Amino acid sequence: MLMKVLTNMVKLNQDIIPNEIYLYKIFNKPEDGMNIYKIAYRNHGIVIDPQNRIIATPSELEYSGKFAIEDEISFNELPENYQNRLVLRILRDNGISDHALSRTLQKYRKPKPFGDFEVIPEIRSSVIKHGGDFYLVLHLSHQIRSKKTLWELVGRNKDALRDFLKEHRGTILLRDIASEHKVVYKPIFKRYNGDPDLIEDNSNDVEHWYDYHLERYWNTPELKKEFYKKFGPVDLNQPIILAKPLRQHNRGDLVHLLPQFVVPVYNAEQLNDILASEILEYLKLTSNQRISLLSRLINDIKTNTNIIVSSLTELEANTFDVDLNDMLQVRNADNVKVTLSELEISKTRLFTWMKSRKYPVILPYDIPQKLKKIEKIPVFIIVDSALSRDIQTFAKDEFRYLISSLQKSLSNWVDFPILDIRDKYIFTIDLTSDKDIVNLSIKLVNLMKNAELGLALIATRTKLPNETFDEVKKRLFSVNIISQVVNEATLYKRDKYNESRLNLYVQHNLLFQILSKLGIKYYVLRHKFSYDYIVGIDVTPMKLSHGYIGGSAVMFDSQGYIRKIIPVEIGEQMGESIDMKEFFKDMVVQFGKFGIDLEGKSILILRDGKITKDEEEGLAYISKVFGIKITTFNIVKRHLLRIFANRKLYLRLANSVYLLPHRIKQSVGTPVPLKLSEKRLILDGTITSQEITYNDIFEILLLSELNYGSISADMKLPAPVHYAHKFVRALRKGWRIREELLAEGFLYFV
Amino acid sequence: MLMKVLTNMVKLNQDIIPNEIYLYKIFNKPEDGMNIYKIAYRNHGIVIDPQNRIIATPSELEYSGKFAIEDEISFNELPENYQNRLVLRILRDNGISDHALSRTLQKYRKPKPFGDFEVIPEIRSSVIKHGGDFYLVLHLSHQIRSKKTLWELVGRNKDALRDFLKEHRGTILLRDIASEHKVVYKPIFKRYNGDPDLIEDNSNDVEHWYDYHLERYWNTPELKKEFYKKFGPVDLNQPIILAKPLRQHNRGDLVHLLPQFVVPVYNAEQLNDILASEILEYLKLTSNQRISLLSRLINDIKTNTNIIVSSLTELEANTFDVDLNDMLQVRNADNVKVTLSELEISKTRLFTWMKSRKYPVILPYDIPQKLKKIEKIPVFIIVDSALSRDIQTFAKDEFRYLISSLQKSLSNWVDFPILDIRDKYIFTIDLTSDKDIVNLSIKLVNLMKNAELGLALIATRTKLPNETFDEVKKRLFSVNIISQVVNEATLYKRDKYNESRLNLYVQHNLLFQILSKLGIKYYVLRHKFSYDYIVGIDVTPMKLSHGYIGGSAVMFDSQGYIRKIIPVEIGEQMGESIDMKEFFKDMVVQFGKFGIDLEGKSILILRDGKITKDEEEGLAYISKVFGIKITTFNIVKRHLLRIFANRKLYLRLANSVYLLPHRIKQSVGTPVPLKLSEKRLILDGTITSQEITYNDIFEILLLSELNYGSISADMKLPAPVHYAHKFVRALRKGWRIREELLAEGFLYFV
DNA sequence: ACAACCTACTACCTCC
DNA sequence: GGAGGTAGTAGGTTGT
DNA sequence: ACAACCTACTACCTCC
DNA sequence: GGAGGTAGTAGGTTGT
Ligand SMILES: [Mg+2]
Ligand SMILES: [Mg+2]
Ligand SMILES: [Mg+2]
Ligand SMILES: [Mg+2]
Ligand SMILES: [Mg+2]
Ligand SMILES: [Mg+2]
Ligand SMILES: [Zn+2]
Repeated sequence: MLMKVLTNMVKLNQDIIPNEIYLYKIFNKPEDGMNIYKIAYRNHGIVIDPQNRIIATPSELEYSGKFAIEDEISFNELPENYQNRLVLRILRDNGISDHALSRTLQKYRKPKPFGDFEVIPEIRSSVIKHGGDFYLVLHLSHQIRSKKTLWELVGRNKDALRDFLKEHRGTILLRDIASEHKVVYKPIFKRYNGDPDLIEDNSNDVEHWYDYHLERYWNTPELKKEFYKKFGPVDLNQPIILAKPLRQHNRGDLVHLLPQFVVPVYNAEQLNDILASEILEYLKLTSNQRISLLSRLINDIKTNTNIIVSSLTELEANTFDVDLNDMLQVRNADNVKVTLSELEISKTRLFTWMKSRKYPVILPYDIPQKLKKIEKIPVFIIVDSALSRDIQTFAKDEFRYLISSLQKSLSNWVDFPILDIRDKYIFTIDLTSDKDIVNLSIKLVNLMKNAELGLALIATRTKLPNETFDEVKKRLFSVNIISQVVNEATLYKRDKYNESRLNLYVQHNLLFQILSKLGIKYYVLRHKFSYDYIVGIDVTPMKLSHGYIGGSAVMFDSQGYIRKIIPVEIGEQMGESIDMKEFFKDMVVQFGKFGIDLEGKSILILRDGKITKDEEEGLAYISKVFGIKITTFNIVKRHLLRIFANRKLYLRLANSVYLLPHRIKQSVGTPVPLKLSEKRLILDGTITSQEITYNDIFEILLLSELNYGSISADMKLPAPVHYAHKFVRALRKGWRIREELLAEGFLYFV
Repeated sequence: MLMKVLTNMVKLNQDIIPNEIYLYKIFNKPEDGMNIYKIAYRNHGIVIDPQNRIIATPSELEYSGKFAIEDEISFNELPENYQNRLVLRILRDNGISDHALSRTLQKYRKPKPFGDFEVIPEIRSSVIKHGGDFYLVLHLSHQIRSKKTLWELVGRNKDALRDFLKEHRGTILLRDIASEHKVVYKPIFKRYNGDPDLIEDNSNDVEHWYDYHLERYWNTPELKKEFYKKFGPVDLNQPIILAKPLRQHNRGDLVHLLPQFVVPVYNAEQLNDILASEILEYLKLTSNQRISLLSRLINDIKTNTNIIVSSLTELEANTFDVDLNDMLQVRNADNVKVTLSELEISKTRLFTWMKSRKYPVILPYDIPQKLKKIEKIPVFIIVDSALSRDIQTFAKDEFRYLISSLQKSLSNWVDFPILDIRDKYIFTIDLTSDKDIVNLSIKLVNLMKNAELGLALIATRTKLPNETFDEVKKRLFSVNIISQVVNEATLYKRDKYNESRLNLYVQHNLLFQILSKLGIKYYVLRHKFSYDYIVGIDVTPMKLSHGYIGGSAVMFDSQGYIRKIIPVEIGEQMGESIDMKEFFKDMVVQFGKFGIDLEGKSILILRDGKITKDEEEGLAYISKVFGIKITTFNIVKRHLLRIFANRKLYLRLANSVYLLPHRIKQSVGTPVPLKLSEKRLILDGTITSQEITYNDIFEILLLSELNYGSISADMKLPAPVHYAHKFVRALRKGWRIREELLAEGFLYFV
């Protein structure tokens, strides 16, 4: 239970840590220009207080405007984040920058071409204080650029350019490289036809744009020679592309682009299958390759300066060896509770008793009451007409097999409603047609008049447009139908012994997802948690507006052995900042309409990202008024620290906990650890900082196993945060069901 | 039926109309600066095509950048809008500008002080082509500014400044006049306390900000003398105000302001009752004062140039003399249809039979079926605790009188459900407390468990905060309760003969609004319209995000004699542009789920504002695919043309119709006419322009009388546009009710 | 040349 | 969109 | 010094 | 927010 792990950080020399620093207050308006972070960066310092425009500098100020001397302090009187930023700024002053380390790294890893793209290695650096010393954290990445322009890519043909723009519609971006400001633009298509918008009747505007781009930016003879080398002569046979900026606010400013002056932004859609396979084998590196590359880079650094004083550091991590099958309760064939450790199976063999007799019969733990009151549930089969006929018949046969197997294996032991499939419930329509969607909606309303719940199985094409998918799912959710979508590439995965049937793994995942979408919880967790309610919060952007329809919470709650899941919504915000006062007000209203008093209890809040100061003030006001004790955690997924091990473990570094809660089943890649940081306790209006104990890590590890979407995959995030992310994904696309169905479970977003 | 009316436009000289013009194409990026409208204005021209950067100029170009000569054309080959813009640009070139006409106007109307504010007259000009000639339209307005700064307003006292900021919280704006860019800021208060955020412990930052504002902008000795005259010496006893910009996007940039350097933006909240009475008597001018002032101004203009060649023009308008009581059907005391002209009454005596016997008994035309199935409806009385005790008892007594009178007068003749008032249904809570709101919501959920519809009567204070009103109404609408709110200033309006009762006008309006909120249509319209469906569309901004949750439609529909009102929602947009494809798709889905086929019918679309080109393309695609014939109108409320008459009339001017559909009951003010413009017919994918006939004006005038909010007030807008505006007002604040209640009428937003 | 994070998409591999 | 990981691209929010 | 419109708020008066 | 008008203040969207 004590293992030595290797990380990607090195110890720095302590002779670069500054002795004394000065604070300066800058007197200027935001509404003029010359941003305060730029003033701090040009004056070799950092920003402490953005509210009062206070900067910290290890040297004397050389500012041209008005300033005032605030204070003379030491380096140890600062918070640790500002110390890390100051050490990083001094390291960038002393020649240790990201692009110089990229220059050093490219001597051992040459740029590699893949088709029409080029991959170049890259180092990203950070500073972490641990044990009184500062460590430089290095992270390996790659940059994939285009070595050819758009006009030279298609062979200087207009029809090839039209086919390239029409084929990759939806994820095509063009970057202008002939201007001083390299802006990324998106091409504009016809809204109802889909053709690209080009002007192929202007041989004079092309010459005017060519001469304007030549005379405005490339004015020196060396710049003229570089322009004639890079782009060559003017081609008057090329069209003019209509494009908008990728930035949302200047999207109403039309831009005329030349295909000779733009390059395509890299996407993996623009490659074939083979080159995609080699490029994703090349980008994903294992732990040993990263260790060797970082060791070669650090050995190159250490023979040129005296800053790096050590190799890759070895830390101590505590392993997690706990059988999770002891805490997973389920029903047996007689409907009696039992842990899968007593049945000597795992989570992944819940449905193997359907077609075999050498395995115990597993019945679900919880069935909702509304499913018991409901006599029949209609099941519809919607098939896209763009598929081949054998794929259509195979999809209908697999849907009939799936529903019949579920109906037999559930009706032989427990009280389940009848899923009705009729020959008039099967439709084969074109999904990209609006009239077919409208007629299918009319027919499904006329079929589901005297009913409360229905199920649909949709079979789509290989590459359906993203608007059509959201439209079909939203129109099905508005008419009280839970839908499950299977694409064409999924239907090509067959069993190794039976080629005429689907793969059994996909059938079991579809069984579990269909059962979980109607509120059935097959297995629950048995653990007496220290908190009565566990609330997970996540935010997502809105699709059309510049705001946030995302912002929702998922509550795990019970009497003390957590079984119940309820999702609620924050509402609508302007940025990424939850109004906790309104959130807790409708939380108390909803839980009091359930019959539970939310006064004097304990609530554990897991927030995806970082808790802002406005959220802290709202939680303090809620704790002062309603008298609730709140414990908040901060979960971070994307950082630069990497642990070179593939095992369930955790590591205490600085004031954070980096845990690996799963193992990577692939043979390529390094797992990204999860960061727990800034445990806050709010009680009676006062916020205190706490220490992350072993019980919090153990409870988060236990909450990371409550997966209702699949039986063979282990997720990284805890279950309330994961279901909050799926709920804001559902609410972003406009997907909604009735309220009392949301109160009885019914995880329709999984 | 032929009356001569006077307008506010004068004929221009025809020797200023240009002979020939040139077109120029400008080659520059939007992402650099130097906007194309500024290039057109500095080069004495206008912009024709913003897509292709095409400008029109009557003279030769003097541009420094790259340009190309497009074409040489005449003035008569342009559209009329571009001709009006060119004539307006030439008039601003020849000295006829708005501020110079304001200089001319201030000789006859001196600036007038009201308290601490100053009112100055102002002329706004436009150009309208009519009959082959161009007319300059002049519009009278006023500008009210502040003659004193914020520090001199409160008497240079910190407690008076704190009381002034705390009293006018919510509508306080401060403009900085010590900078080159005059930006309007909003002060920042505490989120849960309400106190202003001031720094009264900095005698050094005030001097630094004073010296910085002195040395940055006012650097010349004349500017230093003007700065010392305007602001005087530095006061080090003043605090520093924390403020944000009023512009939404830079609201995260904190600004430190000095109260000596800022002025208060004018609001009528900052005046007493007497000064508000004189200032609104002074701002609202009748027709004769505007005629005399414009005649004096035009007589001053005509003796200085040769451009204006006539006085105020007299046009011909057609009067509307049609008795609207013939087309208003209602039920009698035998439930038999009858027009109020047969009963020899009007719209305004529908409830006078309740307390009198010399008037006929009037029963409503339509009662919804769901009200007939419902046996009982609970009625709650919520009273704010901030009121005085006599006001509380008077509000409860008036609510009991209102419900008892409605119950008796409706139960004696027709089949009405019983409105239940119990002694436990009356609550007296503090509305500004969150815990009282939460407990009231819990109690109302526990009281309305086995019920489908309830009614609430709320009595609030004089000045309730706008967040609390929306919160209370949203929490009542979420628990299936229709609410009606009466404030404290409404309860002080008593009858002239009975001082212990409410005014009978307010009681009748509350009766009609309460009856209309539960789907009861008292009177309908009898007219065979030329269109099967009439759809009104309006948009409103979202509260917190930068987008548009507004965008909704109201459909007036029947078999041909319009009686049924259904509101639907567009969804969520980015700007002011309706996606007509999705709107018509869920329209066909909703009307087919009602059992009506929407193929081959005619739909009249009334849009609040102007129909964009994307809406035109969407309507063309909908008409091509679904085969619907669409007729679109454009309704304009705010323009510069004024008709100096107080009578129902219409006037054909240019290609638009300016109608006065109502009379102003006040003794001050000039009525603003409504503009009908750009009648479009879309059939089989082609959009043609039509002419506004007499039948369209007559049908719009008939639709302008379908008011369900009051019986004594005549609205200007047509009824679908008005109800669309009220529906986006409801959906902006988050107010929503169940679906099948929305399908059965139930105008909850009136 | 402002950092440390967070979304939205595309692609491959691997499970019982 | 069988569900979960890892890779890449482009933007946007928050420090106080 | 870009026009013609559209929101969001505050205030008074007038109805049977 | 009795409902409708007219007055003022500040911003924001669309021309093609
Ligand atoms: Mg997040
Ligand atoms: Mg998320
Ligand atoms: Mg799913
Ligand atoms: Mg509008
Ligand atoms: Mg409106
Ligand atoms: Mg109302
Ligand atoms: Zn925005």
